[PDB]
Amino acid sequence: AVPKRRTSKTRKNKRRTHFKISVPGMTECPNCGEYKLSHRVCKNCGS
Amino acid sequence: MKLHELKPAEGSRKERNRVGRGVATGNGKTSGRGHKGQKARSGGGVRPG
Amino acid sequence: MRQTFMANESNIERKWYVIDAEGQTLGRLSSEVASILRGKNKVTYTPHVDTGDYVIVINASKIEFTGNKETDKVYYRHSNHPGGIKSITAGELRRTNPERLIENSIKGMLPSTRLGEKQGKKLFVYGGAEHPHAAQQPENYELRG
Amino acid sequence: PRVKGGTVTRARRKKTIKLAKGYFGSKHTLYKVAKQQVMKSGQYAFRDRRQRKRDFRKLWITRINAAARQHEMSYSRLMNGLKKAGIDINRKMLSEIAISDEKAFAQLVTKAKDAL
Amino acid sequence: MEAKAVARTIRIAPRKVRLVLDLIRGKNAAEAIAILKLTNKASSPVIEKVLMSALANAEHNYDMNTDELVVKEAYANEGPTLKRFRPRAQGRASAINKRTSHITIVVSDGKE
Amino acid sequence: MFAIIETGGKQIKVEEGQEIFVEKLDVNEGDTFTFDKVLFVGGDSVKVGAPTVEGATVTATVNKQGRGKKITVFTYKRRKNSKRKKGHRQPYTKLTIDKINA
RNA sequence: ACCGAUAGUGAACCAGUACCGUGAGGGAAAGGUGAAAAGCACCCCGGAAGGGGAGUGAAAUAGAACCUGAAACCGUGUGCUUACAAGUAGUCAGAGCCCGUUAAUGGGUGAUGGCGUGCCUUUUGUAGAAUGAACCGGCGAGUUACGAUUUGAUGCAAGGUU
RNA sequence: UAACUUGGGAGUCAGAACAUGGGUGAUAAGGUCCGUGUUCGAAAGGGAAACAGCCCAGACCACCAGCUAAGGUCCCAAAAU
RNA sequence: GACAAUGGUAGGAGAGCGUUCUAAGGGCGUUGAAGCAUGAUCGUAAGGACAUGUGGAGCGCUUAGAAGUGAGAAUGCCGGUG
Repeated sequence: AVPKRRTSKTRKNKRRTHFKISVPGMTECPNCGEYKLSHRVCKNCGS
Repeated sequence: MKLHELKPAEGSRKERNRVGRGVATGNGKTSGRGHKGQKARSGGGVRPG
Repeated sequence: MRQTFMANESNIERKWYVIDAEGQTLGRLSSEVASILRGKNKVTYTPHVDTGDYVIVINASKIEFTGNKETDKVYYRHSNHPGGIKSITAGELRRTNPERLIENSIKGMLPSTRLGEKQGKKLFVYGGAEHPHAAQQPENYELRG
Repeated sequence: PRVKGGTVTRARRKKTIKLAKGYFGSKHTLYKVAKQQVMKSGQYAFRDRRQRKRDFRKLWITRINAAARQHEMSYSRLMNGLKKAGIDINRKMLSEIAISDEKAFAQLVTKAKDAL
Repeated sequence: MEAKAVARTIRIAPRKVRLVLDLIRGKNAAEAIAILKLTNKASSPVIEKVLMSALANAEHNYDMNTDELVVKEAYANEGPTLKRFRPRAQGRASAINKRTSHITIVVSDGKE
Repeated sequence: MFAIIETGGKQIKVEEGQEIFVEKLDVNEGDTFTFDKVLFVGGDSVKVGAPTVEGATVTATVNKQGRGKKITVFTYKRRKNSKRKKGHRQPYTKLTIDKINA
């Protein structure tokens, strides 16, 4: 129930391949200038 | 005789032997004392005679 | 490192050959083909590069054996499963899929390395007598017994 | 007088760390593992400096055999004949000739075939 | 030219602030600002304040156009770590590490 | 046209206008050395000598007389406390083939 | 021919002090801006912290301030290379790309081929499924005083020496 | 080409297979106890597929030279299809 | 110059490298010392030089002398980071 051998920098960096965030929708607004989330409440309300 | 160029009698002084200072000197970990026994312990050895 | 010619890319010339297995011993034939595939008959032979040629067995279904080898000489194979051992006699492996019988035989006389696998992909075995490689213009090659 | 052992151990360890340049993992970083690798490296080179004289000799023989099999002959037969002829060419030289000037090699075979 | 802005001693683990720094690396100032206002993290708000300062320096000290800028570099180094303690099962005590971060952003127009 | 000379303890296949490296010879940089041990002579005419082609010589001029790259010899025992370090620099001589008097 | 901040007193600074124990008692860590505070007026982003300019200075050396290595560790950018492959990871042989040195039969990477079961201790014998080490950065083990015996060196010699 | 005498330093007192001559055991044991050798211990290198003790042979260093030993010559893999 | 000779554990014996301090002699240094970093350099080995970057006051050479003189392992001690 305890690590038999210490993990190296290669194996440790290989396990963190899918560990990341993803860019959101960010729908353009028709009259505001700033961006907004899709299907949200603002000046764009999606597109 | 000049103090900046002294010279002792040829073959009248020698360097002392130092044990436990590498394995290339000849006297390594055991320092020429064998392996185990009562003669390898610090301050060991039977009384003379 | 004085002077010793070493073969490499843009210096090696591979040709095509057509060997006939009409009445020829399996082992005796395979042995000869193996050397040709590795290219040990070339004067510019190099061990760290492929300098062998391409071979093409035409017949292969007329291959013969010696003694009672068609009844014995079973071919075992495991499927990595508890009690998953399958077998098949050489004689029964010559009637159906006889091309695999020659392939394995000639593939068992090659080194099991990266180059060994690439050198074993230059062999083409058939069962009839018509090969679809007339664009390579392969010539006949007599077996130097 | 006290004697500090500074600027003497790092200089000795740095020399060994620079000798292990191009290793994979922490074999080119940690001094402990590096030393072990360097030690083994030296033991391999020494043993690989005697195996290089056998590998190249095996190559020449192979080439000669192939070039000597194009004139209906065998390496053993050719070598024997050459010795009886009185020729003293090296195996590395015999192979070099065959590869290049093939015409010259043909003549050599004839001489060896005349000595049976 | 090139303009930069750094935020020293930022109470936030460097491994958590390096996840939002891989979303605005090589993007435009406009896009980057929009992506930081849509990302749901505890570093977005802090990183957005640093990016804003970097743009102001390039429009005042260098008087460059802020309508054609592009995030060139963006990384986060480690800083002084605080040592804390919390009790365990028996009379033992585990150790806690409160690491900080040194966020840095270099904005440029991509011209020598 | 090429020839096969035998210097030092091996054989070398040299040709007109070619640099070669042999064992430390007894000469001075800028002198002229002539080999009298010729075993083969290629090119137009083919002359195959028995032990050596009688009446065959090759002239060359010494270029440099330095040493080779330093080699570090290092061996040791697995558990037995024993090891040995040593350096080496094989001396050599660079020459330039001039004429091949068949 | 003592030590020079893990040394030297337990204590160069807030020492028998933080702290620990009902009590007798045990007992640390921690030195260094500059010649002179001339210790960043003033402007910009920000709630602030922090930064970018501008200034003082020989030099930010800027109040986690001489030098600032690692066994370390954590990153950003790039030249070669990698997704049919079985590996004490190196060594010898070797294409192809890319460079240009303390200038010498140069340097970096490396498609493929051959060979190859870590180090120490203890054992008749250890790749061992026997022991020890997460990463050694610093410290850490035949010494001195009197005697005895043998060898080298020098002075004088039937005398030698306090 | 060693040997003996006198003196200064020592380490060793758990040995192991193999082939012979024997005891003990059951003409059992990779058993155990003696005698005569050799190797390992403290010996790398080639052969026995891998294999301290079997067979051949003892590595001062370098070379892309040559001749042999045990064992070998269809392919893996040097040399007789 | 021949002529032989040169595997190694416990252990005998011999020859050297480097570290801190002292003496005498001769030297270097704000035109940049020690230390630190990098390099394709020299010696049979321990090791020794140069050049460039950082650094901002001491430091090495010759011949002797004296030692708190050399670190990879002790479930070693202390700090730092995995």
